[PDB]
Amino acid sequence: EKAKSRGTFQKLREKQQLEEDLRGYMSWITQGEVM
Amino acid sequence: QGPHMALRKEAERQALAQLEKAKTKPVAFAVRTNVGYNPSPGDEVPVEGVAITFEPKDFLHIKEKYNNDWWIGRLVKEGCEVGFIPSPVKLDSLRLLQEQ
Amino acid sequence: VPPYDVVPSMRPIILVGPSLKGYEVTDMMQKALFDFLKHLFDGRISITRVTADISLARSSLAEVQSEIERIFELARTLQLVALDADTINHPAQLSKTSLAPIIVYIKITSPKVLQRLIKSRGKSQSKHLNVQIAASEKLAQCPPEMFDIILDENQLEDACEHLAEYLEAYWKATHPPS
Repeated sequence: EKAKSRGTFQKLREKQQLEEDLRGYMSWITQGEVM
Repeated sequence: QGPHMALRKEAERQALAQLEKAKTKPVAFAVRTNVGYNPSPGDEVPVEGVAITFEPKDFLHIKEKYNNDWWIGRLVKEGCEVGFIPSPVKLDSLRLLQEQ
Repeated sequence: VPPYDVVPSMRPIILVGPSLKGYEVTDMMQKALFDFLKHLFDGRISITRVTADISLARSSLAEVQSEIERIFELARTLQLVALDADTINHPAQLSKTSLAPIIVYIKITSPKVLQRLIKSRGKSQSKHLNVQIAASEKLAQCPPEMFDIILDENQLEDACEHLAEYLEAYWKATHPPS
């Protein structure tokens, strides 16, 4: 509780969202290169 | 009365046969609506019951032209059939009767 | 004020504004989406490549209207129309003509990811950092209900589960059963 209310929730939410938005960004590339 | 029902009821079935014979006809031209409209009892509707309604910003795939006051076409919506589209001169006729 | 406007019988499918077009970022993002709708709806679509600016009714009136009437020809056989328009970056950019196309809005859910995609394109697109984020913001400033189809999905299949099913709900709206 001392961690999550301080700042540690947004460290694991952003980087899990910034990874799943990265693979979506890189899927928009890897189909554009093949087709 | 009896002399008025010989021609008025033989026009409803003749306009119903034209309405049934236009559903299989291909789509000629589609329009974009700007205002809203629903069918009323005094709108001189040729087949009383088979008219369609549109609100602002709707689409109407018009099949054919029945007369100078009603078009025949369908609503762009799941399951909707053909219907009586009021012409722009019919939409010009309906508003001026609200003043007179 | 005319109440009825002569629009095509089958609306042309078009997506614009995720990132300003005319770049390696936004166009290669859309080029993956044109590949999905080519073979999924093969035989019931007409996909074209648009050159002249159709937001004008630069090019004259005749070179644009002869391409607008080509869209009018592609609505006659009652099939889907798709446009690869390269300058469309606004909802009201295509609000004055008599086409009314389908506004598929690709939604980048996070603005910080775009400039990380920008640094993935080398240093060619790294010279064009803030200029893409202008209409990326302005399309994000436009209301989403003014659009038609919104794609906020990172993976291929989840943006394409909306991109196939929405027009399949739209095809059955245009075409009645016998």
